[PDB]
Amino acid sequence: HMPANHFGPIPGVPVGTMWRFRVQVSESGVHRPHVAGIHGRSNDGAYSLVLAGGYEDDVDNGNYFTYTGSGGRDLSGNKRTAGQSSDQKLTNNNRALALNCHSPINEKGAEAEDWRQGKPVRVVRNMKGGKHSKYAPAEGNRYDGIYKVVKYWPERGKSGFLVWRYLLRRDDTEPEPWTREGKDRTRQLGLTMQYPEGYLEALANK
DNA sequence: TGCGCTGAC
DNA sequence: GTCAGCGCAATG
Repeated sequence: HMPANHFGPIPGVPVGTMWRFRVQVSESGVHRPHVAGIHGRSNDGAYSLVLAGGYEDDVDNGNYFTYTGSGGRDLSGNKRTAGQSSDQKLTNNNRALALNCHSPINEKGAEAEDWRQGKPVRVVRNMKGGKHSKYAPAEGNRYDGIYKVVKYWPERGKSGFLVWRYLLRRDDTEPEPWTREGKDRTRQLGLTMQYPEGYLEALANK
C-alpha cells in the first residue's frame, strides 16, 4: 500500500479510471478522504483534491481551474456541507494546498517560480460538478491526472465572505479523459465504471 | 437534512 | 481522544 502521504500517481491507476462512489476512490488511494475535497497535511502539502461542485466559487476550465479552499462554514447541527458564513483561513487543508505551490508559504498569497517544480496533486472530477462544468463526468468519479498549483490568493467569493482560491494547471503525460485522444485511451485501456460488488444487482432488483 | 466514518492533529 | 468535512446507495 502506498503511504497516506504519497505525492503523485497511484501505481496501477491510470488517468481515466472511474468509480461510482467517493468511498471507492478512497480505497483506491487516489483520494483518501471520503468527504473532504482536499487531502492534505498542513506541514507537507496536498496529495489530491476533488471537483464536485461543492463550492460555488470553483471555476472549471479543464487544463486550468480555480479551486476554492475549504471551510468558512457553520456545520453546527452535525452537518458536512453548508453555504459560506465566515471568512476562510490559510490553515489545515488550505495551508496544505498552498504548500504545493513552488514558492515560500505567503499569508497574503503567492505565485510559483516555475510552477512545474511544485508538488503534484491528483485530481478527481465528480459528476456533481456538472451543473457548472462541461468537464465533469456524467456519472460517478473520474481520475483526470496530475495538476500543479500555479498560484493562490484570497478574495471575497460570491457570498461576500473571504475565500482562498487556487489556480491549478494540468501537468500529466497522459491525455485528458474528456478529449478525443483521451476517450480513445480509455477505450484502449478497456476502463469501465467500477461499482461496488452487488450494487447493480441491488439497483435492478430494486 | 442529520449519520457513520476516516484522516489530521 | 476531538474536530473537519466538495458524501449520499439514505430520508421527507
